[PDB]
Amino acid sequence: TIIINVRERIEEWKIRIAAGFIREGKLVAFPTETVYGLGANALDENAVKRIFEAKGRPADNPLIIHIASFEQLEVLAKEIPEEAEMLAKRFWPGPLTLVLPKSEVVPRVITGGLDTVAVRMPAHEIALKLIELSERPIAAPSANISGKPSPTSAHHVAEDFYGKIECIIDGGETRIGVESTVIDLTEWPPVLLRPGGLPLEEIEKVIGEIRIHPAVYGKSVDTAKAPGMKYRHYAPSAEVIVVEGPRDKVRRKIEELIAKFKEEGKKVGVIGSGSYDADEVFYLGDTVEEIARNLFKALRHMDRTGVDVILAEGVEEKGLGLAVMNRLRKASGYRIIKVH
Ligand SMILES: C[C@@H](O)[C@H](N)C(=O)O
Repeated sequence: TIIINVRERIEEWKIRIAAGFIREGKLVAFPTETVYGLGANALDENAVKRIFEAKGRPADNPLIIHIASFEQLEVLAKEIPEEAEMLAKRFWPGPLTLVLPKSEVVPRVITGGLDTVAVRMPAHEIALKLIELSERPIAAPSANISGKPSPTSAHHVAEDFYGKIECIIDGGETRIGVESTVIDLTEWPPVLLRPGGLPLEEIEKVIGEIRIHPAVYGKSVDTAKAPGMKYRHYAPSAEVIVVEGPRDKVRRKIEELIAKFKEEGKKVGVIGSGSYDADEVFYLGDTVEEIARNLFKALRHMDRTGVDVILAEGVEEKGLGLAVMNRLRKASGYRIIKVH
């Protein structure tokens, strides 16, 4: 593995090293505005397949293709809806992923064997410069072991993958903290498949109101058009209990369980903004924007220690809040103590 520190400023030749790797059919981890992605050349079955391997990822769970130019979209998808052009021209480059019907050049191995392809234009200097220089599209899911928390720093990528992959570009920590929003434009009205860095409300202002796939709220799915729907994800080794309801009643409830779970002789931490006494306590932030930014730091911080159980305070499902609650809820496999 080669780690390229590009935190301070970007230096062309550094990124060129990695571009070579991408071309050589090797794996390269890169920063994005959302999470680090584990990238391969998208036009190379072999390269791509290396990704599912490294991750332990079912060939079933599709990948997202990252582009840097609007013209490469027409290359990867056919019969592009009008809405897609409107969302792309308003929100790309940005934390938005569009599901479209697949052009023929895109390998079935990327899409998990569907005529539907997921595409994004990452809003990050490096992610874009990498794509340009490597003169190829990059298929790139979250750069973690399948099932575990998402990476939001090179440290996180490295503790999962140092040794086992050729390259990690270190860009510092990712600005937003959670994955891109996936919108399905292969149906009318469109469907939100994964809540993300781009709030629903913003998208609904542009194109019409959209529907929400029940996957978002924990319906198991036989077949997945996008990542983060089928299989477990975002989950530490530990157990996670998410508690939601009004401020005090949630805090109160958290306190009962700390003590309850301490009596059973279990080590316990909490994620939230409420100030309890336990082995571990990670403060997520005052604002949702801040919470989204720290969510995986926290989940990984807890996992590295030896807490056997984690208690997460819920948050409002508006804005980035829809994503955090989605992630937490899917981390615990839907253990949600609802308080009234
Ligand atoms: C790697 C990053 O782009 C991730 N796949 C996302 O959609 O947010």
